[PDB]
Parts: sequence; structure tokens; C-alpha cells
Amino acid sequence: IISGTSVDASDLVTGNEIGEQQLISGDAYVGAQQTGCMPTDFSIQTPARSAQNRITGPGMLATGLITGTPEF
Amino acid sequence: ITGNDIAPSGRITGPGMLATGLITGTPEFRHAARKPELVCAPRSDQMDRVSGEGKERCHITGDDWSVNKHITGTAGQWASGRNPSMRGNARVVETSAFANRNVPKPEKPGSKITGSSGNDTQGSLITYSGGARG
Amino acid sequence: MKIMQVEKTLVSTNRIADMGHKPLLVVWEKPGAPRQVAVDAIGCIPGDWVLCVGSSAAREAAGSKSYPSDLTIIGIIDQWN
Amino acid sequence: GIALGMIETRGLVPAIEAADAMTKAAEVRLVGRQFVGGGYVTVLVRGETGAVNAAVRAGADACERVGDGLVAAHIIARVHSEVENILPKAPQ
Amino acid sequence: GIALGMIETRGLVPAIEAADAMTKAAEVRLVGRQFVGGGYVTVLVRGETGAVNAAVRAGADACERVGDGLVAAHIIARVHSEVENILPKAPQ
Amino acid sequence: GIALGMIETRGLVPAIEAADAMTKAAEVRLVGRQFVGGGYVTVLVRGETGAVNAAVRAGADACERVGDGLVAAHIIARVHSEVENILPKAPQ
Amino acid sequence: GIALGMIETRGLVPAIEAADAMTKAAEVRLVGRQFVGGGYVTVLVRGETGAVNAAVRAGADACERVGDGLVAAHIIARVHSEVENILPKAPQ
Amino acid sequence: GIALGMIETRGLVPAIEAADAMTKAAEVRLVGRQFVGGGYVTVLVRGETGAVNAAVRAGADACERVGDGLVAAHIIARVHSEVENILPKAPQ
Amino acid sequence: GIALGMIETRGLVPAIEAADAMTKAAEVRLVGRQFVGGGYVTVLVRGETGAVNAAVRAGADACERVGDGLVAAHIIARVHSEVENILPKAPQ
Amino acid sequence: GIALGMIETRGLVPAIEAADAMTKAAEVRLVGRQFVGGGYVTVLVRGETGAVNAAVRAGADACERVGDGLVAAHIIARVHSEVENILPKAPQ
Amino acid sequence: GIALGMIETRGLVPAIEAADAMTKAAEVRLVGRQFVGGGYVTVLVRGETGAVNAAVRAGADACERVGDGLVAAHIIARVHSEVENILPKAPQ
Amino acid sequence: GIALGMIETRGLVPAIEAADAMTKAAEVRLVGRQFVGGGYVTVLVRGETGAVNAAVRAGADACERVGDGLVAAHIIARVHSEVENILPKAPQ
Amino acid sequence: GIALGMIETRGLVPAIEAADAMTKAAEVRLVGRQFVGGGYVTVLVRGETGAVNAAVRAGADACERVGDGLVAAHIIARVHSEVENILPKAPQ
Amino acid sequence: GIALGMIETRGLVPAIEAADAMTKAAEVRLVGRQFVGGGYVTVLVRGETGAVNAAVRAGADACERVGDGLVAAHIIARVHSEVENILPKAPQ
Amino acid sequence: GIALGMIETRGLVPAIEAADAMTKAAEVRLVGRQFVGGGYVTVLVRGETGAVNAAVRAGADACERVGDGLVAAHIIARVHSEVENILPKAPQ
Amino acid sequence: GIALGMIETRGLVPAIEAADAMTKAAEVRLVGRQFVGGGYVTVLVRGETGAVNAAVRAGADACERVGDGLVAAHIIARVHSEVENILPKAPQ
Amino acid sequence: GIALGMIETRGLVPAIEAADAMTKAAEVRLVGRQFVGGGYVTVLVRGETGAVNAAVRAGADACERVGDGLVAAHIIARVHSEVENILPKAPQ
Amino acid sequence: GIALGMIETRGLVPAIEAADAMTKAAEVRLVGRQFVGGGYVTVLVRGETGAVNAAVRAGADACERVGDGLVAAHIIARVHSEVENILPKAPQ
Repeated sequence: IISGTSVDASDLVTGNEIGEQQLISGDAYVGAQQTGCMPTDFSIQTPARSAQNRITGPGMLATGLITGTPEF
Repeated sequence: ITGNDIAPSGRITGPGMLATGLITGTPEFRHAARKPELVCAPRSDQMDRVSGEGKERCHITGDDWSVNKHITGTAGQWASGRNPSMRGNARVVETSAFANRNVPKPEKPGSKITGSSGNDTQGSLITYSGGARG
Repeated sequence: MKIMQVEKTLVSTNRIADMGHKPLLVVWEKPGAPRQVAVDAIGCIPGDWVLCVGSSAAREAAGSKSYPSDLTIIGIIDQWN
Repeated sequence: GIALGMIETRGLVPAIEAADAMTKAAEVRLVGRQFVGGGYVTVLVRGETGAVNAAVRAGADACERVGDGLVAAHIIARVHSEVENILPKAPQ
Repeated sequence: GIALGMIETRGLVPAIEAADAMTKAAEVRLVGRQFVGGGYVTVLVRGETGAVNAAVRAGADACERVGDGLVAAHIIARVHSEVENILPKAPQ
Repeated sequence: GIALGMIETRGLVPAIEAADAMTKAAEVRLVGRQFVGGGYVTVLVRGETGAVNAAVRAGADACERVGDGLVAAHIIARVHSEVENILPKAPQ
Repeated sequence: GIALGMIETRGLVPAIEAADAMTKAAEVRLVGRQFVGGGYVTVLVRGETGAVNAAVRAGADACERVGDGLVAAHIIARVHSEVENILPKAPQ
Repeated sequence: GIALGMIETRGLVPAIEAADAMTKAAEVRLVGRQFVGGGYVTVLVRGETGAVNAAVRAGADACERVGDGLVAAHIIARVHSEVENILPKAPQ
Repeated sequence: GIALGMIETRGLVPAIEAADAMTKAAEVRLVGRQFVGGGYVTVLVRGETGAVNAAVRAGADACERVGDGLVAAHIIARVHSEVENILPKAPQ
Repeated sequence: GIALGMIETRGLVPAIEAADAMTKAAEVRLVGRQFVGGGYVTVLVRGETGAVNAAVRAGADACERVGDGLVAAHIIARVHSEVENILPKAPQ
Repeated sequence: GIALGMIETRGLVPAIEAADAMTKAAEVRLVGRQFVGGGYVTVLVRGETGAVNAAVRAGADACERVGDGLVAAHIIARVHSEVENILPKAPQ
Repeated sequence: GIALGMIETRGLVPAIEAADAMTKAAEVRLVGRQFVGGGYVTVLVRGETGAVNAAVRAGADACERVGDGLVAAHIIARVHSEVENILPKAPQ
Repeated sequence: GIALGMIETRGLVPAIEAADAMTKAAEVRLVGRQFVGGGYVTVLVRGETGAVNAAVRAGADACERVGDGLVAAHIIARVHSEVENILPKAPQ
Repeated sequence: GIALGMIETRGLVPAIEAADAMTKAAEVRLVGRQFVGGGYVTVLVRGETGAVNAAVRAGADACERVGDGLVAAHIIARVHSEVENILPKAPQ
Repeated sequence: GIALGMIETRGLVPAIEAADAMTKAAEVRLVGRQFVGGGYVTVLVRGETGAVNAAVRAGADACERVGDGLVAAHIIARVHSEVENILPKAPQ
Repeated sequence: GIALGMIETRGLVPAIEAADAMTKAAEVRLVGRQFVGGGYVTVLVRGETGAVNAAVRAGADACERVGDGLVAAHIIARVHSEVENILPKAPQ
Repeated sequence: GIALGMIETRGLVPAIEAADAMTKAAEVRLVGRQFVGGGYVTVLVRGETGAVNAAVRAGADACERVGDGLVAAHIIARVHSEVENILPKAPQ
Repeated sequence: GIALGMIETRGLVPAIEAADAMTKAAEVRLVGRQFVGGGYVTVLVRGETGAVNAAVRAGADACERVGDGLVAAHIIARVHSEVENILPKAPQ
């Protein structure tokens, strides 16, 4: 209970009400009466992270059409 | 393939009808690609007709003086039938040292002699005058 | 045992069959001493001072308790004279 | 102005709106806009404590539904004299 | 014109689409392109409030289905003078 | 020509496949390769309109299955002069 | 003052909060803050093993629920001379 | 030779392994290493088409289990002269 | 020495732990710490083959549960001479 | 290189598609186009064995569906000196 | 322009109609006509990619009911410098 | 040689395969390749009877499955003196 | 050439078949034939990587059913410069 | 590097694979290859001890499944002066 | 001295281990290495009897589990003047 | 600092590992090593209280499974002035 | 050399064997033999990390069957400068 | 002589028996007697290699059943120079 001059939201007072009930972190300069009181992974998704954090080329084309000297 | 066929045949005997299945690199192979323990018989299990250089226990391969049953002549009936012969019935006892090896013999002389005489009873039968063990 | 120098080899073709295929070496206590013969159980070159064992021991040093040997070379002396 | 106020956002568009709502809501001084990497943008204000609290509640409400959104809204009323080395002094 | 319009997109191909759409749709001024990080690109236009509103509405539809898409479409009719330090004066 | 083809991809290996395909398919010039961030690479070509349509349909098919993939393949037949400031004139 | 405390966080806001808590909680000097890419920021302190074991505990408490959070809270009680080249110097 | 074989990996350890595996496996010369961003590293070799085919097979297998792994393996038997500008000539 | 050891990690805090364990265990040399992007930080050490095997084993064990952890521990007793032009000589 | 690549087609339009594809795909020289008769056109490409393999596969994949189509795609890595007297050295 | 347009037809009548409908339709030059054999005649037109694409569609529709019919209608947007030898560069 | 081998094939590619196989399979001389018409190409070799048999059998196997394939494979161990006038003396 | 090909066989007759099949198959040089001991004969060929690949496959298929058979068929696309000292340059 | 590594093998193909893997794995110099007889071949390498350990562990792994395989893989870190006379000593 | 130690082994790796052990374990001189055939290698040493006994014992133990192993280990205290001529005077 | 840390082990090898693991771990001075008899060896360290707590835990883990192992690992934060006489000041 | 290799034995005969085996197996220095008491004797050697690895392995094998045996075999590849006080500089 | 025999015992009475028997067996010099600790006593003799071998074998037989028994009997014909530092020169 923090007695004294109050900088908290009131019904009578206006102009101090943008984000008054928002949970801001850090120093608590407003009462928990309005604001109230475990993050585990980055919340921004990336193209690379979206896909887990075979050989392509001209050898891949015409799989069964070509005949001739085989290689292995 | 058509025309002049020089491929191996069973109607044309000759040198290309041999080593069938042992030869590789032939047109046919290239298309498809797309005993005794001892040379000399056991010494105990054989007895040679003619010993010495006539022995036939060892298998000599090659051109070797041996003659198939196909080939006739020289030995066999060509040496055996020329002269008539009658084998008579007279197989009789051999009088010899070797045939007398197991002759019945009289009881062995013994010695009741005492004193130092070299009286060995275990060696060959030495005998003295009258068949007395010596 | 005796310290005897090898002088030469000895060869008896008519040796008893009980001697087996075993080398025999003429030996002597010094050059000029009486020449004995020993079964060479070790391999000894001529001029080698050698250790020679007498009867009973020499029969088993020569290969069997029933070996006909009263003298056998049981070793070569690392250094003598 | 020794209080620090900081809004982190998923993108620059919420961060610019936050910088606009923060600097128009109270007598704060916008000192830094950092690309933290990964699509994290941090707008930092420096003013008296009440000014900063008013500014950061206004910034957070302004950029909550702009773009990807608000990651953090955080006030530090007195910063240690050592944390002031890692704090930018003029927005670039 | 002082108004700001800003289109954030996932990638540069949607951002180039949005910048063309915006510059063509109205009398706005392409004032900068920013690579935020994490594959977010912010295109910023400055023009009158009527111009920027017309431009950003067009840019939002243009780049909504180009590449990864639109993150944010936002309009700030007047930016605080503090915020203009963190805004690009000319494109680079 | 002044038409603009742009292929974004998730990596530089799908982007080089796309650049080769695009710049062999039609008479287009490779004007740039940009690393956006987050693993996004954009290969931008400039040619006449039909040339660029052909090049960007050749690039997309090529890189669709090279590496992590193709994000965008976009033609802009005319680009505002404003957008030309945010576009690469040469690939170095 | 040879021990190192290190807090990695997901963003600059959790990191500045940890830096403040660490420097206030014990006798540790803030030597540097590193942007690591992908949204990781690392706040390094240097002090005695007790000063530091007390700072890194205080810091992880501060930034655990701030923003995207804490990734790592590590203490190295003696730092090899070689590892000091890869470590920010104290003017940072 | 003027062929181009290129391996993209998630991180530097897998890519240094790919480059080493490739330059040990065939007659190729390492011409570049690129940090694409967001943890994509592309290693590139220029050689004869037989050598590059042999090099990229051995390189792809080597780096497949090293770290976060292989994203792309890709041979371009002939690169257009235009892609040479966006292609590194010697490793920096 | 010419053996190279490389411990990639998810963040700078797991890589400063890995670098400390590597440098203390054997007579290796931090030849560079790299930010690859995405959060990946690679610690590269160069020493004799016996030293590098001991160091990387110590480093991999130390940073396994530190922060986001170990991605790769990898030793190359001798890199090709062309793989040495993409290797750092000194830490930055 | 001495490897021969050959694409017979049913028409000259599939053959020209094949010659183009082969030449663009790999480092091969177009040595001739022959009108065999009956609407069969052969395209012969002489290069190195890997190059010719890449060229023939690209050509076949290209001319397979154009026109009447592909009759044959063949590689002969070494041709006998006799088969040379029936091969065109340069195209007309 | 360097794009090629090709129309193959069964007979000469269907290719003089396609050659005529091509060159009239768009800005293309008839570079030649070839008697492939087997009753196939190929008419080839070199222009820009946009023009050649109009010409080939025109020629194709013009000859599809003339005579025996159409065999192939193929557009190449850039021709390699080596196919140039197998193509008729004719005042004809 | 006096023997004659002949392989007719549907196209030139099966025929070049036949000639190569035939001329490598035994000591035969390619004396002709003949475009008969209708898409039939005939390759003729003159050698000893045994070589021609080995050669024609090899050529039949090689071209059977290449292109449109083999029409005939025939050996004439001795051509009449008059058939020699209708037979090629060296290849074209 | 740089690539090494090797066919080991049990006996000379299988090896001569592999040497012939390999050298006929592609443009490789027979650099050595070595009697290893114990009836093992190695045939070694140096050419381009593509030719050596095609050759060694031809040899292994030819000699497998010839005589005692094949022990090994290996391709080393680029031997280390040190292994060159233990490799033959010309057959004896 | 006065250490010695040796790898005996059944046949020469396994041994050249061992020499290559050994000289590609670590800083070891190939001194000699020997034909023991009975099909045995011994490749010998010389380098710092750890280097020789890595080289011979990598050679054994590579040569173990090629040919008839590995017979022995050994390291003698200090060879006696006498053994140097029976050792090849011939990188040159 | 004139004593002989012989260690026959299967292969040369066990023989070189046998000869290192013998030479390091007593004052004996390696006089020869013989390849007998069938993969038998004899390493022969010469010195006073006690030295040879120690050496042969060390060598046998050393070369026993190396490769194909020890075939024989034998000491001859005094060697006949005739056996001298079948014995290598110096190693080769 | 005046804190005492005291690892005791069965043998000196475990003790040198403990001493080295205690000295590398924290800012502590090895003040002595005692042979107490019966196999026991006690390494003693002196430094601030947290330095000693981190060293005596690093030492115990290091030597726990080395030799016959650890008997005692104990920390005393301040020792009576009478216990300083039975404590060595510098190692011998 | 700054790596330490310590073998512990029960008795002195195993320790002298280890000293001899270690000193003859690698270019290491016997730095001391310590009578720990309870019949534990530690032999300490010092050389490069590879020489010390080889030496300790040799010593362990050698002393495992001499007397009561081996209690420990340990390597410290880098030793703290504090431990150099409790380590014997020269055998005495 | 420079060969080292040494016999260890569980006590001094077996040791004196060994020393006496060794000195009496062959011309060796009793160079030292050590109380290792734990009741291990070692007697050490130096002589010619054959003499030491004869001495140690006789000493071990003498003390095997004397007292608590024998621990080790070891002969070292060539002792390393480094081990001669930890060997006594005259008994005390």
C-alpha cells in the first residue's frame, strides 16, 4: 500500500489514460491495481529459421532419355 | 545378323568347336556381357604291371606312351594268343629256408647250469653238442 | 660342468639310431688337452669356449632322459680368456 | 532527463510509430534507434521519470497493433553510470 | 508535404513493388529504403496527408501478394521533430 | 530496355541458379544482387518487357527447387523514377 | 577483477535491463555489449567471482520476463589471456 | 574450367568443411565464401564440369552432418558471362 | 599450427565459454571469432593436431548446455591451401 | 575435348532447341547439324566428357516435347579415329 | 533482336504462308527457310522476344489449317553464339 | 581386307554408335557412311572375315537400343568383283 | 589429365581386358600396369575427371567375368601432390 | 616431423587410397610405397606425431573397404636411428 | 658382437615395429630387412648375445599384435663363418 | 584473499590434475603440495572466498576419476591464525 | 615443450620402465620421479602435445605388466604457470 | 656395462637376498637400494647386458619365497640417457 500523493489513474482525471492498464516492465511508477504484474524463443520468424535454422544441375535432367558411355 | 555366318557350329567340326564355356572375349561372350588329390596314385592302393620306367602310378599328361582301349595291337591278345598253352594241375610244396620258417620244431633246449657261465636265457638260441642251450 | 673349447665337428654315419639327428663336436679343456666329443644341444661354432655337462644331466640336455650322451654342450660362455 | 524508456518492436514501422507516440506524449528526448538484428528495432527515449513513463505507455499503445508488434516496453528511472556507455546519445 | 507513409514487407521484391505502386498512385516522395534485418524492408514516402493516404492504400494492395507479403502499412500525418532524426532524408 | 525482373530466394545458391537461368533465357542484363537479410537474396534484371517476362519465368522455374527455394518472381514493366534511386545500376 | 559474467538475451531491451541490474547489484564493471545477429545481444561484466556471481544472478532475474527473455547466464571465474582478444574492452 | 559448383550451409563450420572436402576431392579452385545472412553461408568453386561434379558430390556428403547442415548443392556446367559480375573471383 | 578446430554455437555466450575451454585445455590460438548471422558464432582455433583435438573436445563439452548450445565441433588436421584464404588469421 | 554428344530429332525445330540447350547448359562446341533424310536431323556437340554429358541431358530435356520430338540422345566419350572421318569438324 | 521464331510445317505451301503471316504480323526478319527432308520445311524469323512471340503465334494459326498442317512452333528468346552457325543468316 | 560388314540403322546416331563399336571391336576399316534416304544410314567396313564378324556383331549390339535402332547387320565374306563398283572405297 | 583411375585384378589377363575396355571407353592414358605381388595386377589411367569416371566403369564391367576377376575399381579425382611421386608416369 | 605412419594393405589400389587419404587428412609427407610380396603393399608417411596419428586413422578408414583392405595401420613417434636405413626416405 | 636376432613377420609394418623395438631395447645393429616372398619380411640384428636376447624379446612382443603378426623370433648366439655369407652386412 | 581450498587425492597424478584445474578455474594461488604418507597428496590454494569455491569444485570434478581419485575437497573461508602455522606459504 | 605427461605406478620398477618407454617413444624430457608414499611413484615427462600423447601411451603399455602396475596415465597439454611450482624441473 | 637390472620386493629382507644373489650370480655392480614407500624396496644393478640378465634371473628366484615376496624383476639392456638422471650411481 503506497500512501501519499498518487500518480495512478483516477475516474475524475483524464489525459493520463493512454496505456494506463498496459503491462510495461521495469520500474513500477503506477499501481499494480490497473497494470497488474517465461519467454523461451525469438518471436520474430526469419526465412532461414522458418526452414530448420540433393545435388541439382544439368546432370539431373533427361534421366532416362540419354544413352551412351555410362559413368560411375 | 545375316549373311556369312562364321559363328561356332556343331555340324562343322574343326578348331572353333573346342573350349566352349572356357573362352571369354568371343563375339558370343561379348554379346552375353551386354581330379586326383595327388599326381601319383597311392603307393599302397596300386601295384604296377611293369615296374621301373613302365610304372603308371603317376599321371603324366601330354603325349605319353600310354594307349587307350580304342587302340589295338602289340600287347593283350596280340601277344597272349599267338602260341597255344595248357596250364597243368601241379601246385606243390616249396622245400626252402623260407617255407621251413614255420616248421614244427622240438621243445627249446633250456639250461639248469649254475655258476658264472654267461648263462643268458633271453637271447637267440645258441646250442652246444646234443642240443644243449649255450 | 667343464669349460672346453670346440676344436671341430665329428661325423659317425654308423652311429646308433638312439643318437637321433644331433650334431657332435670335438672339444678339449685347452689346445693340446685330451679331445672329448659332446652332443651340441646349442649351436656352437669352432673356437667357442662352451659349458659341457657330464652323465645323467647330459642325457636330458641332449633331448631325452634315454639319450646316449655322457657329454653335452649346455651353453657358450659370453666371454672366456 | 536520467530516466530511460525503451520499446522493442518486430520491425521498423512499429518502431517509428512508437518513436512518434513517445516523443509527442511527454517531454522526452529520442536518443537512439537501433537495428538489434533479426527484425528487432529499439527506440530509446531519455527524460524525467514521469515524462518517460507517460511516453512509454503511449508508445506501447501506439505500436501494439502496427506491423508485427511490440516485443517489450521497459522504463529504467535511474541507469547506472556504466550502462550509459552502451546507450546512444543522439539518434543517427 | 510532411506526412510519412511506410510499408514494411518481408523481402525486397514486395518493397520495390510497394514503392512503385506508391510513387505512381500519388504525389508522394520516395524518401528512403531500409533493410531492417530478418528480411524486413521498410519503404518510406513523404507527401501531403491526402497524397500519402492515397499512396499507402495503393502500396498495401500492390505488395500484399508479391513475395512473402506486407508486414505493415502505416500513415503518420505529422511526425514529431525528434522523429525526423531517425528518418532518411533521401534514398540510398 | 527499362522493364524490371526481380527474383527473391531463400539463399544465394537458388539466386545464382535464377540469375543464370534468367540471363540465358532472354536478352536481359543482371543489374544487381542484394542481400536483404534473414537469408533473402534478390537478383534484379533490366530488359525490354517480353524479354524480362521470359527471363523471370525461366528464373522462377530453375530456382523453384534449388536450395531453400524461390520467394518472389516479379516483373515491373515501367518503374517510377523515384524507385530507380532504390534500385542497383550494376552488380558490384 | 578477472571473472566474466555474460547475459545473452533475445533483444536489446532485455540486455539493457540485465546490464542495469548487474551493475547495480554488485561490484562489476560493464565492459561491453555485443549484437550477435538473429536478435541475440550479449552484456558482458568483469569483476571478482563473488561480485560477478551476484551480478549475473541479479541480471537474469531482471531480464527473464522482460521482452523475449534471457538465453544464457554464464560466469567464467578466470578468463584465459587468449579469450580476451574476442572480449570487448571496458571503454565499451 | 568455367563450371560453377556451390554448396549453401547453415553456419560456417559446415561450409568450411564443404570447401575443404570439395578442394580435396577434385581439380576445383575455391573462389568465394559468402555470408548470405540469417545463417546461410555459400561456398563456391570454379572448375571443369567433371571436376565440379566430383567436387560438389564429395562436398555435399561431407557437410551434410556437420552442424546445422546442407541447404543446397548445385552445379552450373556453364555460367553466363553476366553472372560473373555477382560471382566472387578469389576468396576474400 | 595448421590443424583447425571450429566450434559453432547459438549465440556469443556459448562461444566465449567454448573459446575459454579450448584455449585453456591445449596450446591452440583463437584465430578468429565470427558472427555468421542468424545467431551463429564460430570459434576457430589453430594449433598442432594433438592440441586441437584436446581443445575442441574441451570446448564441445563446456558449451553443450551453456546458452542455446553447441551446433558443431569439427577438426580439420590440414585444410587445403585454398581453404586457408577463407580462414581468419587474427580475432577481431 | 573428344567426347561426342549427339541428339537426333524428328525435324529441325526440335534440333535447334537441342543445339541451343546443349550449348547454353555446358561447355560444348556445336560441330554440325546433319539432315539424315526422312525428317531426322542430328546435332553433334564435341567437348569434355562431363561437359558433353551435361549438354546432351539438357538438350534432350529441351527438345523432348518441341515439335515431333527426340529420336536419340547419345554420348560417345572417345570415338575411334575411323568414326572421325564421318563426323563434321565444323557446323554449316 | 536475337530471339528466334521457328515454325515447322509438313510441306512448302504451309511454310510460305507461315513465313508471310509471321513477317507481316510483328517486327521480325525472315532469316531463312530449310528443307529438312521427309516433307518438313522450317521457316525461321529473328526479332526481339516480344515481336518474335507475336510472329510465331500468327504464323502458327495461319498455317495450322493450310496444307498438311503445322509440326512445331517454337520461340527462343536469346540464341547462343554457337547455334548461330546452324541458323540461316540470309539476305534470303 | 576383302570381307564387308554393313549395318543399316534408322538415323545417323544409331549408325555412329554402330561404326564406333564395330571399328573398336575388331580390325575393320570404316569405308563408308551412306545416307540412303527415308532416314536409313548404312555403315560399311572392309576387313578380314573374322574381324568383320566380330565387328558387325558388336555394331548390332551397340545400335540395337540407340535411337530408332538397327534395320540390318550383314556380312559378305567375299563380294563379287562387280559389287565392288557399287561399294564406297573411303568414308565421306 | 589429373584424375586417376585404377582397376586391380587377380591376374594379368583380367587386367589387359580392363586396360583395353577403359582406354577404348574414354580419353584416358594407360600410365602404368603394376604386378603388386601374389597375382594382383593394377592398371592405372590419368585423364579428365569425366573420362576417368566413364573409363573405370567400363573396365570394372569388362574384367569382372574375365579370369579370376576384379579386386577393386577406384577413381581419385585429384591425388595429393605427394601421391604423384608413387604413381607411374608411363607404362613399362 | 620425424614420426612415421605406416598402412599395409592387400593390393595397391587400397594403398594409393591410403596414401591419398593420409596426405589429405594431416600434415604428413609421403616418404615411400613398398611392394612386400604376397600382395602386401606398405605406404609410409612422416610428420609431427599428432599429424601422423590423424593421417593414419583417416587412411585406415578410407582404405579399409577399398580392395582386399587394411592389413595394419601403425605409428612409431620416434624411429630409432638404425631403422632409418630400412625406411624409404624418398618424398624426393 | 656376432649374435643374430631374426624376427620374421607377415608384412613390413610388423617388421619395422619389430626392428624399432629391437634397436631401442638393446645395443644391437639392424643389419638387414629381407622380403622373402609370400609377405614374409625378416628383420635381422647383430650384437653381443645378451643384447640380442633382450632385443629379440622386445621385438617379438612389439610386432605380435601389429598387422598380420610374428611368424618367428629366433636368437643364434654364435653364427658360423659360412652363414655369414647369406647374411646382409648392412641394411638396404 | 585468505580463503583456503584443499583437494586431497590418492596419488600425485590426481593432485596435479586438481591443482591445474583449480588454478585455471579461478583467481587462486597454489600455496603448497604435501605428501602426507600412505598414498595421500593434498594440494592447497588461497584466494578470495568465491575464487576458492569455484576452484575447489573445478579441481574436484577434474581429478575425480584420475588415478585412485579424490579423498577430500574442502573450503575454509577464514582460518584461525594458529592454523596458519601448519599451512605452507609457498610451494616447494 | 609445455605439455606434461604423468604416469603413476605402484613401486619404482614399473616407473623406471615407464620413464624408459616414454623417453624412447617420443622426444619428451623426464622431468622427475616422485615417491608419493604408500608405494606410489609418479614419473613426469614434458614435451609437445603429440610427443607427450605417444610417450604416455608407450609408458602405460610398458609398465602395465612390470611389478604392481599402472595407477594412472594423464596428460596436461597446457599447464597453468601456478602448477609449475609443484612440478619438478629436472630429475634428481 | 650400462644395462640396468632392478628387483623390487615387499620389504628389505627379500631385497638384500636379491642384491646378494644378483651380485653373486654375475659381475654386476649394486648401484642403489631404495625404500620406495609402503614397504616396496628396489635393488638396482648395472653391468654388461648378459651379466645383468644372469643376475636379475638369479636374484628373482632367490627372493621369490623369501619374506613377503618379489614384486618385479626387470632388465633394460640399453637405458635412455633421460632415465639415467633418476638412477642412483652409488648405494647409500
